[PDB]
Amino acid sequence: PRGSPKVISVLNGLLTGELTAADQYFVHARMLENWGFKVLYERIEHERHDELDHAGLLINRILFLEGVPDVASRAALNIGSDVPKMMANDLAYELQVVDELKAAIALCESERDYDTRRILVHLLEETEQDHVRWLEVQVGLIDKLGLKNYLQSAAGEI
Amino acid sequence: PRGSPKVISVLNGLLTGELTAADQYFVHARMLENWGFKVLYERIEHERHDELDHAGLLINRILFLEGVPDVASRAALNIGSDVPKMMANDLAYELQVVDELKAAIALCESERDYDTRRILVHLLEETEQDHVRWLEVQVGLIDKLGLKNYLQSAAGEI
Amino acid sequence: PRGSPKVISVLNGLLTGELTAADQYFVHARMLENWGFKVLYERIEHERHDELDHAGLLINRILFLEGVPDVASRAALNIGSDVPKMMANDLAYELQVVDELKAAIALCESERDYDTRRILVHLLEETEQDHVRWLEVQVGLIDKLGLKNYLQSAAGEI
Amino acid sequence: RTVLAALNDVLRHQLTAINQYFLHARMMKNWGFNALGKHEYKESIEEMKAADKLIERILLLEGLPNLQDLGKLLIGENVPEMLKNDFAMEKDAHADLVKTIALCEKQADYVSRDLLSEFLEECEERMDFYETQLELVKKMGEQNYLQSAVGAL
Amino acid sequence: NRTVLAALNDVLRHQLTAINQYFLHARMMKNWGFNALGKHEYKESIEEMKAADKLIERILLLEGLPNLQDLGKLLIGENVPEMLKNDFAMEKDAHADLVKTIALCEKQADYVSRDLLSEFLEECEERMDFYETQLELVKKMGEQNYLQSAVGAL
Amino acid sequence: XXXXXVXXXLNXXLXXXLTAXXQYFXHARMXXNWGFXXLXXXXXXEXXXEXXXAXXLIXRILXLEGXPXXXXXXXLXIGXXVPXMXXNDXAXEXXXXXXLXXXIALCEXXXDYXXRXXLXXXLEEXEXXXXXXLXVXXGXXDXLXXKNYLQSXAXXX
Amino acid sequence: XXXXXXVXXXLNXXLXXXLTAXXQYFXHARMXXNWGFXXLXXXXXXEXXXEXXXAXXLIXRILXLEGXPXXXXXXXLXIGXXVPXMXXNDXAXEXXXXXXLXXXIALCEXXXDYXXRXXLXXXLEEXEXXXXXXLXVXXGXXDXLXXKNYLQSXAXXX
Ligand code: HEM
Ligand SMILES: [Fe+3]
Ligand SMILES: [Fe+3]
Ligand SMILES: [Fe+3]
Ligand SMILES: [Fe+3]
Ligand SMILES: [Fe+3]
Ligand SMILES: [Fe+3]
Repeated sequence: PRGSPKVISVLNGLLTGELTAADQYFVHARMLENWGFKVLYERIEHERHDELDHAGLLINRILFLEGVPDVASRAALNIGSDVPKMMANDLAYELQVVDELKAAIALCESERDYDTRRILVHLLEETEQDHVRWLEVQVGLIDKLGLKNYLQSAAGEI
Repeated sequence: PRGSPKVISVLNGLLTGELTAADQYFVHARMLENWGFKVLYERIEHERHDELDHAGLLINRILFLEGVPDVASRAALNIGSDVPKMMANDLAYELQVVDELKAAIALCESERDYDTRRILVHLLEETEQDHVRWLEVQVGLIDKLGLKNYLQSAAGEI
Repeated sequence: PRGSPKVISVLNGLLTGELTAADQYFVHARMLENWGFKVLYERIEHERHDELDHAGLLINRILFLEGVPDVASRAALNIGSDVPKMMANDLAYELQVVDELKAAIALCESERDYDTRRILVHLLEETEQDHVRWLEVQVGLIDKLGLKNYLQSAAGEI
Repeated sequence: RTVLAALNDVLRHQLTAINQYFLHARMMKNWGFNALGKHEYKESIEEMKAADKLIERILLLEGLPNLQDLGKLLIGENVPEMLKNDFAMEKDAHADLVKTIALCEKQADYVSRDLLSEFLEECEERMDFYETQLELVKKMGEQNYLQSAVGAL
Repeated sequence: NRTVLAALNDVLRHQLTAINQYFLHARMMKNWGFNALGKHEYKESIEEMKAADKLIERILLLEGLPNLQDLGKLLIGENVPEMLKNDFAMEKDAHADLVKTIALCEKQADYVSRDLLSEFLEECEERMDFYETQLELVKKMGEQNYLQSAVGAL
Repeated sequence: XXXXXVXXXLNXXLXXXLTAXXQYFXHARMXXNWGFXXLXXXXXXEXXXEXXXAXXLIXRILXLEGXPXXXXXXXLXIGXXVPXMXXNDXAXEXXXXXXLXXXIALCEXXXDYXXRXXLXXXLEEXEXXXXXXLXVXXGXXDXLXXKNYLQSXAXXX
Repeated sequence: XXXXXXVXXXLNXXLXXXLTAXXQYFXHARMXXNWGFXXLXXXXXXEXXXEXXXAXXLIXRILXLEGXPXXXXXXXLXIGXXVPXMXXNDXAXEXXXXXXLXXXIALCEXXXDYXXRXXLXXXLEEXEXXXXXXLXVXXGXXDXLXXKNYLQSXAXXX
């Protein structure tokens, strides 16, 4: 089942976005582990695994549509110096991913191909709830708990 | 524990190599699954998970030495069009990885930095035994079984 | 299996260093238990037991090489007054132990005594990961969490 | 008929309490306060079970439960505000329930009275919990109380 | 978007009214002794409250204010056939509102809430089918036989 | 190898079985849509059994080096009411049993005894598991009353 | 209920398609078992059962829309005389079905029938992934493997 060249290009943009997200989440999780924030490292590593799964689903969809999937392309990373900066960067990138996802879903609706719309809606749901929601929750928690208390909770057990 | 700039640089080169390898095996496994070569797909997925573990170890070592992991950089990718081409490309990339790992181990021994040398020796062990051995055996088996018999073996259950 | 006398001498120096580390860690663990910091108490008690295990490894190697262990001799104890001072003192002693271990590993390489080099690399890994990494994490967590929150985490259940 | 009207008013308050507790719990989970959100979810569920018992009692009395009406919802913008709003709603609950229990005793009606008495027991327990929560906020600081209300990250 | 939040609040109000109506109908079915029909109505109520939980979480995640204050007109039946008819009519109104809201959410390219409302619409259509079938069964097999079936175990 | 007459008879019986499967499918879905759940489960099980029988027949036709015509399907008598469905199923089953008896006689004449054994198994199923049950159902709709029978067919609410 | 005439007609068309597919896979699985290709017959039979289930869902939906399920009509079967012809015909039928499904999904969205659209999206996903993909991969395997090797794999255990 050949896909539209526009659908393939938008799926390649989504794939490079998801690969960049996985790479940035990898770096952030490993930095959190280095600083000793154990529970934050667990959560961010699980999010990285989810992003690898998202990239795999996207590349399977691209190959199914007989389009060559580009994974060499990587977007510029936003590595934060401290925990609040890292989570602000993660929230910003997840919002950009959400916007690109919504554009791709609209394109899939226009181009009459609906299995890609289904997988992209699944990806959008995961990005909005599993990733975006947790990040905005944590930014609000930094605001409310305070930096010292939030880092105490993130460190977990010493 | 401050890390020497040369060890940090060679660790970053090896990290770029392992991340490019992870992307290459990920793509190769996905198109192998697309072609119905489920046995090869499963083995290459396992290999790409091992590559992810290797990248994680390298990033942990870089962070411990107070270095900045250049995770945004990705080397050139060689993507095959058929199973023998993937085997040859993976083999060539693995020989490059072995050469770079050997040079990095030599530098680590020369520069008094022994824990990184042990980590890199472990990486070299896994690279030559789990990856290079399998790919050399794979090229030989394609030669000996023939393309059709080897592809039947790779397909497995249909 | 009589070895190089210089290898025996550096092994004796390392054994004295580990014995002094065990003494200092014993005092620090008991002080942490006295102040009510149970989490730190458990971690430091386990670290003291690990120092005893490393001393056992070193003494077994020394006796194997037909050498008289220098167990009577001890280094000066850098005993802290509050928790940050105790952690900083432990970290400084462990860094010095790491430097001594690196010198001894280099000497063992120079004398073609590879089994002692193997045990010294094992000790160096355990000192640079199970001890130094945790101590620098604790110092950073004191800085980030603040002293009051860090001490609350250290105390645990009350 | 007076006992039925009093029971309907108690039911209206209990429905309002259900709505307020559930909305507060959902807001707390939206903000990330998992322990506080879980406790408020449990409190809403207990009030749902209480409303179930009271609807059973009203129907047993051959009355018509008034599930249409609902009291005003005191919705808080931050956690201490929702704590005190829950406390104020529970105080109104306690006053109305005491009046209802006295009325039920006067009318020689005793089964709905022991139902209202157990309802008053849970209501006073919740009143104590919320007053204690407010005093705890004051005692440990809002930052520490919010850290505890978050629970595990 | 403001219109999407208003539509979500309207669907939430419909769901809360349905929750109240279904629970009341279950309670009077159990009061009359219709244990099986009462159990089904209780389960339907619980599912509508789980749906309202999902909708409230969606409204909050959109940085909006859920309106749990409002409630529609409860249609309360004097007997079991009237209960089923009222439930079906309320589901009719809810389904029309759901279809319009799904169209609106599709128009504004807000797809997560559209998927949640698609789930809600699937359950609502199943409820339509169940209540229409129950009324048709009443007509086919007689009110007395249907009431005996609703009782189940005496 | 298999005779032309025998293969034709088998194809006829197969067309019959496929039509019956489609009819049972339709009726089970309508009975489920109407709320009769017990009757629906019974008819669905019956449709599955019909599918199994058709499978056996196709396997037989293919073993006899023939061509199983599944493209064809006979006239389909659908019911509007449960009694109508029951009567239609019974009629179809009676016709099927008649054709089966004819086919068994033909297979005996052509000395195709394995095929005859299969057809005898099929006739036993169509006479016991189907025709008997449907005759019983019609009798019960007559004796219980339409309302009582539909209440029984509805199962539990 | 009170489904649109156009929606009901499209559903009836999709149903005719599903029933024809059921019959075709039935025939094909039986002669695949007859030829000794058990490992292929099992898959074909499972797919036929899946087709039966799909048609059931379709009929249930048509009945819930107050329509008359046309289960009488049937298209022109395409029975293969050899496994390659079999798989090719299956692929062709599934592609035609996917086209019809996309058209029906577009109609269901246009007429604001979202539940039927959900059902059809499920059916289209199943037909694109579980069927069309498998048939395409089989047609590719019976070309990369060769007819002989592929039939040996399809026969499974002798
Ligand atoms: C207005 C009158 C209501 C009554 C009489 C009522 C009653 C009940 C009852 C009896 C339960 C069973 C709990 C258990 O057995 O564990 C329950 C659970 C629940 N209720 Fe309510 N409820 C009402 C309103 C609501 C509302 C408005 C919501 C949400 C907006 C809601 C959300 C829930 C949820 C999520 C559960 C848990 C479901 C489960 O555990 O399976 N309820 N309620
Ligand atoms: Fe993602
Ligand atoms: Fe690697
Ligand atoms: Fe030591
Ligand atoms: Fe604190
Ligand atoms: Fe009866
Ligand atoms: Fe072979």
